[PDB]
Amino acid sequence: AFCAPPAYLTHQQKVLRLYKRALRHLESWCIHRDKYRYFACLMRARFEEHKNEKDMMRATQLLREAEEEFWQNQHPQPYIFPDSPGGTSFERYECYKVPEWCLDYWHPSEKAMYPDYFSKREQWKKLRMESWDREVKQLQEETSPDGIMTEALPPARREGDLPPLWWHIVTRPRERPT
Amino acid sequence: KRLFVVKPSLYYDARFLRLMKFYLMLTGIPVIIGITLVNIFIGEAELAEIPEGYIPEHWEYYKHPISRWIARNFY
Amino acid sequence: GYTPDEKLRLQQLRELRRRWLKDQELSPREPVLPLFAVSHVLIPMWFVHYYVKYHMATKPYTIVSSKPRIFPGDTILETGEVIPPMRDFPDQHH
Amino acid sequence: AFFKAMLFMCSGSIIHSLADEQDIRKMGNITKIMPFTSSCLVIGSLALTGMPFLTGFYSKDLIIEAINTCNTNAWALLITLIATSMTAMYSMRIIYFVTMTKPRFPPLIS
Amino acid sequence: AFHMTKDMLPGSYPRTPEERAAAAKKYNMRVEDYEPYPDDGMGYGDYPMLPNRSQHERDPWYQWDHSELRMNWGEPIHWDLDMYIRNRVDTSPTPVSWDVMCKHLFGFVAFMVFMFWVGHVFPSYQPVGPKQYPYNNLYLERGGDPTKEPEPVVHYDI
Amino acid sequence: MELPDYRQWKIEGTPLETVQKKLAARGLRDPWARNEAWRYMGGFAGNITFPSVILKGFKWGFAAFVVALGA
Amino acid sequence: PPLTLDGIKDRVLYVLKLYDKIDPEKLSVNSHFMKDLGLDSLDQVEIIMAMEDEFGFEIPDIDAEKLMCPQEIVDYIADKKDVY
Amino acid sequence: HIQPRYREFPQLTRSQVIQGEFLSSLMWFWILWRFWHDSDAVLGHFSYPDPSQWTDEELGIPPDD
Amino acid sequence: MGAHLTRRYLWDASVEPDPEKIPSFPPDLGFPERKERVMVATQQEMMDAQLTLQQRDYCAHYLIRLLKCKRDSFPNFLACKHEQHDWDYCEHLDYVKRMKEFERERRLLQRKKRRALKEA
Amino acid sequence: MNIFTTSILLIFILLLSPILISMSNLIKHINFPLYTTTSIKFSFIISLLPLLMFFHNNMEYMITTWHWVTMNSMELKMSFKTDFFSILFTSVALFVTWSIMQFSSWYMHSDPNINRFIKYLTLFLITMLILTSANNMFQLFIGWEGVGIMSFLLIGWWYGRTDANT
Amino acid sequence: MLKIILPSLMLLPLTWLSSPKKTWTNVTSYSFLISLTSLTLLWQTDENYKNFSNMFSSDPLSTPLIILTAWLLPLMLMASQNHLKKDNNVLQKLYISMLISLQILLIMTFSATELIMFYILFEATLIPTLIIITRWGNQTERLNAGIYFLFYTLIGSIPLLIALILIQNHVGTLNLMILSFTTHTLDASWSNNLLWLACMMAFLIKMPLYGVHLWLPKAHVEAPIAGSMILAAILLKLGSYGMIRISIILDPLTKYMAYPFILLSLWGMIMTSSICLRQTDLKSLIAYSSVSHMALVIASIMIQTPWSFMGATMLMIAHGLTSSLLFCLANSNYERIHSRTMIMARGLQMVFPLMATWWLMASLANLALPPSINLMGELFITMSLFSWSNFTIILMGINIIITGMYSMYMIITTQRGKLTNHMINLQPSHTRELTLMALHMIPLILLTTSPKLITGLT
Ligand SMILES: CCCCCCCCCCCCCCCCCC(=O)OC[C@H](COP(=O)(O)OCCN)OC(=O)CCCCCCCCCCCCCCCCC
Repeated sequence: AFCAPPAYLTHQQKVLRLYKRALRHLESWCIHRDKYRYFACLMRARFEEHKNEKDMMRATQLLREAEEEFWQNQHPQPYIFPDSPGGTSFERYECYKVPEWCLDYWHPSEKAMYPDYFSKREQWKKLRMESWDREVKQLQEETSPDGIMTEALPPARREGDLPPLWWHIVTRPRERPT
Repeated sequence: KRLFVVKPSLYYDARFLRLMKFYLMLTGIPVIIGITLVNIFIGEAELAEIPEGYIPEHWEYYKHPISRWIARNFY
Repeated sequence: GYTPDEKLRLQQLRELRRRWLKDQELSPREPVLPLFAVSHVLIPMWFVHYYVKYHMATKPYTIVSSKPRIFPGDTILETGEVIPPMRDFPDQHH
Repeated sequence: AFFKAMLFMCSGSIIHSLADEQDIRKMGNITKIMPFTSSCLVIGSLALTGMPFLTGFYSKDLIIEAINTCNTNAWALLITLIATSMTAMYSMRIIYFVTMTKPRFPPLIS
Repeated sequence: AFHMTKDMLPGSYPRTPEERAAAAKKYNMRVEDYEPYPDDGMGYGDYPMLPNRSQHERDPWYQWDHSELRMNWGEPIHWDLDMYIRNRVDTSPTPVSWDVMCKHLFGFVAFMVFMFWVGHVFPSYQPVGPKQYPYNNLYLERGGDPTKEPEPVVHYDI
Repeated sequence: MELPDYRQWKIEGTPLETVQKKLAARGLRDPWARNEAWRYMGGFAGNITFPSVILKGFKWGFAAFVVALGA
Repeated sequence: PPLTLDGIKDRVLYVLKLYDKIDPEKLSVNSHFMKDLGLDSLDQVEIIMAMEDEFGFEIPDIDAEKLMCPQEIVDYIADKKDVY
Repeated sequence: HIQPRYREFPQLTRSQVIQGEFLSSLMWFWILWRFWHDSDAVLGHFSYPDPSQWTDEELGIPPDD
Repeated sequence: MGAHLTRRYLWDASVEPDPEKIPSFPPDLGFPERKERVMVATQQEMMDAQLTLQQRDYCAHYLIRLLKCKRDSFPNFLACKHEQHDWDYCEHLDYVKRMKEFERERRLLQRKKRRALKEA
Repeated sequence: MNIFTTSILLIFILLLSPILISMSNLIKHINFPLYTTTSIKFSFIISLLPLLMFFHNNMEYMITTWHWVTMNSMELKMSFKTDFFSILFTSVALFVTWSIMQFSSWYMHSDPNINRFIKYLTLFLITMLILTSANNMFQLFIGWEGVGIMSFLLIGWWYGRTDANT
Repeated sequence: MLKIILPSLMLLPLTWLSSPKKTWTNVTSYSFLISLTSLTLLWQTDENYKNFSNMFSSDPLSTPLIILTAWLLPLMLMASQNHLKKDNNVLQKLYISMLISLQILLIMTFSATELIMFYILFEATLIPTLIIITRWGNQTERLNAGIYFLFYTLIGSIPLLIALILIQNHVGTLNLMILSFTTHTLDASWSNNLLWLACMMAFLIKMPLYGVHLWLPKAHVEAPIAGSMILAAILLKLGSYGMIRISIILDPLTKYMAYPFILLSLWGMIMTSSICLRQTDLKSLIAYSSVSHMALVIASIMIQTPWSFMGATMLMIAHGLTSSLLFCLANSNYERIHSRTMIMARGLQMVFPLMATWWLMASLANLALPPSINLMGELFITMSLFSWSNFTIILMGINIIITGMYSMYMIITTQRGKLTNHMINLQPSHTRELTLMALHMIPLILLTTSPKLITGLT
């Protein structure tokens, strides 16, 4: 979720991302562990061979027939973890992730308690406004010299400057609000 | 490590009820005291026969006393 | 792999997230605030009874039952009659 | 109502005790790690499978033999009985995978 | 209409090729990907005909600006995004081919329905004669007329 | 929280070992087998048999029955 | 208990010390899997997967094509579950 | 409160084991007690008649002709 | 689910009787004299014991007994056990009564078929 | 035997008592999970009293508590039947409910809104029992639709998750 | 009934004469009491309806409404204190007076004995409404919406004018009392078959029928909240009240001249209900919900069975209150969001906890949850429709399933799901917003306790 999506996918990342779906869809078929760990080091073998094929055409012909072998030999109910897509606990504790710009409309009574909390909050909001200028300028001075732009954003590159467009990767509602 | 739990401001959705649950309860209880004490001490009437020429007034045909107070005084 | 710069952005922004979560921590004092069983079983009960024995009971067809399933040879309290017994079937053979 | 309520809260116990794992595939050997729920689970499982002299047995076999004795669809009569064997099967599936197997839960145990 | 010029809002079917490339700018698309909905005069206009794929299979990990619509800010919205939202229709590849699904499901349904029919034809009934109720099949108690006696229905031993 | 010495875990003595030996027959080394060892390593090492679960507590249950039957 | 970093740190270190290819007496945080521990890219898929099964969550593909220092794994895991 | 354990068999409290064996043992005492006192799980207690041993006199099968 | 179904559906037919219309031959197809069944309980006894219409069988009389001993003996629901055996038995004795009637109708229909070939 | 009628009316009043406590400001001061668990416990005992009665002699009581509309020929009234189906089920349901609320307190511990969750569970029980003991079918409808809506509110407890909403 | 009316007129002097700062409270506080005087009409201890005087009468059908018409003026003036609080102090006093005249006129129309008094007052209500929609309407299209609202009603209105003058010549007085106790039986000619259409069509237009309902979606979209409340709660029901009092005459023809409308309405109920299912503008969806739930009413005021009419009276008062509640909360989202789009603003319960409870109860009123007058109403129209033809349940059965779906979808995509990331931060709820709602639902709870009062004439 953190890093940005690459435009096109390489050959490798397509092969190496099957090694994951495949092995992980082999642990739904092999419910036990010793059977699995066995039937899987046999999987690597399949990927281990045909590793050094230099003939791209061939390589993309082993890959295209691997992902069809896989599609027809996949488990309907695989083991997808909780907190991962589709499976449970994915958006469970999102009802309790309020977006933090809401503590700004609190009644002076409510914010009266919880006093030091807002003393540190006002510091961070000073940090945010104190750098928007140096940030956006950075974002721009370092802008692409071509139309080729990826969603990757730059680091800080100077002391005191806060690595940019950061207010929402930091200050993110905590995962488990509980 | 108690942690601060951000929450929507909850005074505006609570100041409301202390005011709605209050000004209903303001005029509500004196009513409830009124319906109960009347219904207790004064009581609904018991039905009877028109006594040969009483020609009962409009209020006389209703059971509950305050329900025939309004009738006698206003209708 | 990690682009050199990408690992300085995640380097730095993680450093800030760690401070935000520290700041989220509440200071001591942070929250500055400025048998009964019979109670809700008996008190509710008296009322109900008041209602069931002096409104329902009083009004017509508000609490209706079935019969008492009288059996042969058992007496009827209200009238005094004694239900006639059955015949003497001697089948046995259980 | 009694036994199904038990099995679901039994799994409530397993799911909450484990790190919210709701899949039989990663849950194993609860019988030794948590005998209290496993004992409750098998009591419930046998009641679901109509073990003799348990709450399911008093009502369930009355229904079964009712079928075996009434005039009924032949297809309905055959499916209801194998449905009863299937109830034992999936009941077996739960205890074997959830309780009697080497543990496959995540490594830290709490 | 805060900041929206007619030319920043949709328009008519792009007739000439320069117009098809002008619209593609409006909609923040690539000029070779703007494929106007077919011109049959049902109103679509210049709205792009985006792939009919539901938000369900939009990468579920990427930080979509609008998280729940799994749609970014600016990307052309689909005409029927009121139907392909995650809470509604799905078009997400299925391990079993769709035809195979439709045939199998309905086959099952039919075989069952049929077998149930084979059943009604050939029922299962124990070797037991009919149950015998006393009096005249409880004529009076089944609520029968007290005055009119029924043709006696008698049941004999063995 | 202290953690058990990584060394403690070993594949012999567990079902992973037999998987290890047949994999070795093919020439594969079964690299992550050691990680999957604590599953079978100890405490959870004993095989669990289906009668054992169904019959848990039967021993005292019958002991209780006999006594009650006596009285 | 909640996951303290110095623990998560040890846990990721530990599992690797159980992978046969990775020397148990050298794996040192900051020892890049591939250019130091000299592990195949195919391996790193697995090393990550072990971690996904030690800590019970999925390191997304794009964010996991880069978990190569044996430490990135220790802050990424921690940053994910919000461990300060 | 208990302590998290890593790759080890979670320690068990006295009560956890005793209550578990208690509920299961009562299940077995009840099954055994009822089986002894009321064994009508098998046979009920009424035997099926062999419908094919009823003398033709019993059913009113007239002497053919 | 007996073999009776096999005999009728599969293989032979017109012999195994039809479930419906089981009583189909004269009440006396060679039955010399048969006293009609006897009902112990008075139509009223039942109506006063509020027996469900269905439960008003020829065993209604042993039922009323059970129900008697179940209202009496109230706190003890495990002591009206002899009464239940009796009712059940009465129910079996008629369960077999029904079994015997069905077998008799079977055999009689066979008589017809046997007599049929005497014909020609 | 008023003891019977009053008991059937009383279970509803006792279970409704947690609902209005949350309506007033009082629940903040006492513990809602413990209080609700106790009252269902007392409701089960109250349910037992009619159950024993029915066993003594089989009597069925139709209780017409309130009239709602004359509506000319079709009068509408609030009626609770106490036939074998209704009281047997009422006792079984509350026992299960008494079990679950105690389970709920352990299961949803750390949920920031435990009290609302317990509140809806009892509202579900009130609709479910109304569905059970309903003489006229209009009340049966109130129960039939009523459990449907609160199931909607409770299946999707965690509204954020779209899967729960779907 | 001149206390429900004269004191009302005097409101106008008070909105004008009063201080700019105190104008709002004098008007809202006083009309709350004006509603209290309105409650006196409910004291009917006898069947004989109340003929206050020659021109002014109140029978069971009008009384439940006159009280609602008086009740909403307070609420309308409380829902429009925000927008309309940016005005010049003479634009306000015009808006307040406009709202005041609507109920003065509407109170009289619902409380009028002479049918043409209904017509003059009936078609006058357009003047105040068109001003409220066109002058203060936010969108560029209100000029258009105003045109649609004036012409559809006006083209229907002149036929009724000719018809009522026609019956006055045929019978000799348009007095609803007499017309009822006199023999006016149409003769199924081709001409009468036109009279009937002339009288019903004007009423059928403002009661959106499937054929002519396009005016209502367009009008409520750009109309200010007070205008949308008035159109849904009182304005549309003017058409229903008219159909009940006008079909006393034209007694024989509707037996066979109704089929066209009945089928138009029941099929219309399904399609109007369904398009609610995918409409991006929330105010748009509530408006079509209003068309469908009003299509049921024209299908009960035409079957003409006692229960229908009773179902109609129940549903009209109930749906009036519910619709406003929905239009009022839609506005509260619109003012903070600044857009009518349903897709934006997701997750509000996370940030506006209570408004969501009001949203939930409003939706449950919208769909037929059973201990609500809304359900009693539909249950009754459903029954009679079934009596008309058992097949009707199929069409009145697809509507119930669809009505459940769109009512909950409004709750599911507006008040649940993950919060919108950062729309202009949504300021907390005012107490006015919440009361304006509470004032709508507390009466819905109280009326459901004793449905007899809104039970109709039948
Ligand atoms: C009038 C025409 C329409 C006008 C609309 C706008 C009017 C606004 C200004 C006026 C507001 C007040 C006047 C309208 C409310 C009238 C209330 C009322 O009439 O209560 C009557 C009731 C006595 O009951 P009664 O019907 O006389 O007895 C039946 C005997 N067979 O007396 C009582 O019992 C009072 C009880 C108070 C609290 C009752 C709460 C009960 C809630 C039950 C339902 C709960 C679930 C509802 C679900 C709804 C879902 C949307």
